[PDB]
Amino acid sequence: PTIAHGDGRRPSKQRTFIVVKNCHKHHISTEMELSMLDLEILHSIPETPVEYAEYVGAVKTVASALQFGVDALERGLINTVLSVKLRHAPPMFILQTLA
Amino acid sequence: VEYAEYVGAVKTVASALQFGVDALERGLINTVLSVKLRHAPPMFILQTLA
Amino acid sequence: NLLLAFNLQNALKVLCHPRLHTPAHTLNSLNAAPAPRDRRETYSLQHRRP
Amino acid sequence: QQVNDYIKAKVGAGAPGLCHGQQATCEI
Amino acid sequence: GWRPPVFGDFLIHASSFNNAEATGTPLFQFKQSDPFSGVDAVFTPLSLFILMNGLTRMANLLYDSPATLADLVPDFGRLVADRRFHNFITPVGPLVENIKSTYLNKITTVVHGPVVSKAIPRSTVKVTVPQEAFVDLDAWLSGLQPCPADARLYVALTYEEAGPRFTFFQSSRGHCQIMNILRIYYSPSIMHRYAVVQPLHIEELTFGAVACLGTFSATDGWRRSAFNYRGSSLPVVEIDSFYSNVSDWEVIL
Amino acid sequence: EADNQIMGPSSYASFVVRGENLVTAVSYGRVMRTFEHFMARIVDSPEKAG
Amino acid sequence: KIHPGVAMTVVRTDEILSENILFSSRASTSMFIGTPNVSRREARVDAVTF
Amino acid sequence: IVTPVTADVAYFQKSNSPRGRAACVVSCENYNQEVAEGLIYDHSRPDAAY
Repeated sequence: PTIAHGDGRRPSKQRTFIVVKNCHKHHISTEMELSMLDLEILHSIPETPVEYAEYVGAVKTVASALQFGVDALERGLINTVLSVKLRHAPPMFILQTLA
Repeated sequence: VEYAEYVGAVKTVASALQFGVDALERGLINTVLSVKLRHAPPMFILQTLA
Repeated sequence: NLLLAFNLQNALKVLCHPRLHTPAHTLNSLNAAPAPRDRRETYSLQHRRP
Repeated sequence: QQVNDYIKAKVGAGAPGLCHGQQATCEI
Repeated sequence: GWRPPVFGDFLIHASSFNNAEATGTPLFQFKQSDPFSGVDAVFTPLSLFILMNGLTRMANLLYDSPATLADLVPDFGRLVADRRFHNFITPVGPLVENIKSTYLNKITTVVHGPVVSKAIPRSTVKVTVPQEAFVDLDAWLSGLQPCPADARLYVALTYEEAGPRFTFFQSSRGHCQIMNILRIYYSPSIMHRYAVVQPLHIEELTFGAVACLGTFSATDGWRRSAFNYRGSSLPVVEIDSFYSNVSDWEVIL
Repeated sequence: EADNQIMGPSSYASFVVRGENLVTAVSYGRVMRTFEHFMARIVDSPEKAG
Repeated sequence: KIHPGVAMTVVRTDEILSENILFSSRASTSMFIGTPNVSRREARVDAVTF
Repeated sequence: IVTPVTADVAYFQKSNSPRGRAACVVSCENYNQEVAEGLIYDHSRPDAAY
């Protein structure tokens, strides 16, 4: 909007600003390792209790790998959000007069 | 599609009329504040006149 | 908070280098400009044998 | 060659250890 | 992840090969004339330093007497005259298995493929060469040069005035310029060879021969292990993830 | 100030691709966020002043 | 310790570790969360990597 | 310990070993005595204080 003033100056026409804001895409990678002997006994079902104990160790190792995977994804979430917040933050000594 | 152009047209002219009326209200407040400031002597002159 | 001394001798590791002494790049940056100073200077410049 | 060797030897001459911290390069 | 490496089996007589040698040194094979089913006559580089003449103290502590080796290569003094000795040193690859026997001895190496053992589900190994008689030709001549994917180990065998000597070179740039950079490297030793060139005839002019052993996983480097023999104190460079692809002997001069 | 607590949402706001977005995705390679809002604004109540 | 003909000015650079404070306002940024994906990269004789 | 008569006064004003040189070895990397003698006794290289 504008103001009309009694002064001799020309009035200025109606004005609009059209502004474009663009995305940013961020990429996150995590890595997991799995042993071959660990993947071996998972398919078969144990019959002697020794195989049963080795199986319940195996599934806990794999569950730990998945747990680290999803936790590392959460850390990546929080870290990328904090980084994007930091990158567009001007310091006080510049911004104080500009605001 | 001509009806969509019609409703866009009447939205345009409505906003282009609201612009003028709101700028007239701003003209009101600007002139009254200017009239107040035209008859406002500063403090150090007025204090020893009080 | 240890007091230290800056001295000429410690300062010589830059002061004893050929990039101080040779003028060729100064001369090149000086004459490769479009307009130099008004060229009127003429006196001693080279000795003239009798 | 002799004069350049002399000037290089007298003034110009990793660090084993440092107590204060990362050294600052001084330019003159 | 690749196909399992093509192993090679070898029967050496035990007097020309020490049991004490570390798992992973590269071995070199020599061809005998009339019988070769019996004794393979394989060499190790430390043995090659003795057959060609503190590495010397270890090379004499491991190998004592040499005339068995002189019997295995009788014509070595005739081959160094003609430059034909490089035509017999074939590369075979690093060591994996050493089945112990009194007279014979069972050497199993890796001809080609990623280096590994065979008993368990393929436990890996590493390949070791001593740091002396070893020259990195990447720190020798040193915008920013690009970082390639893969690094090559070459071998050269060079007939200097004090006999032939072998060298191993580690670079990563390319095969078409490692030859030129190796001529630039062996320039001054070439300058010391042409004292007594002129009486001797055409066959002597060859200065050495270059093969390409293999491509190890670059962008990592190496380490510096040692020998744990009794008196040793012998530093040795070791490299992992090695893929053997022995090449032909390409001539340098 | 002994507050140390806030009431917040327990889940993300879901935005999924519906079929009306999907025909535009396949046919033209464009989707608009909540297409239904734009269609309800344009074709249903034409004026609906802002 | 005799003074040469020319004085000199010395320039240095310093690093300082600073613990900062970051302020942010509400509804400053919108974030869009996708779906994670799984791939297999290195199968080794010992162990496989994802 | 006997000492030059032109040893600097400010050297004694701060915490220093009486040797005339610092003796900290934790600055150098672990398990190398040669670098340690380079800190302690080597006068090719300056001390770690001045």
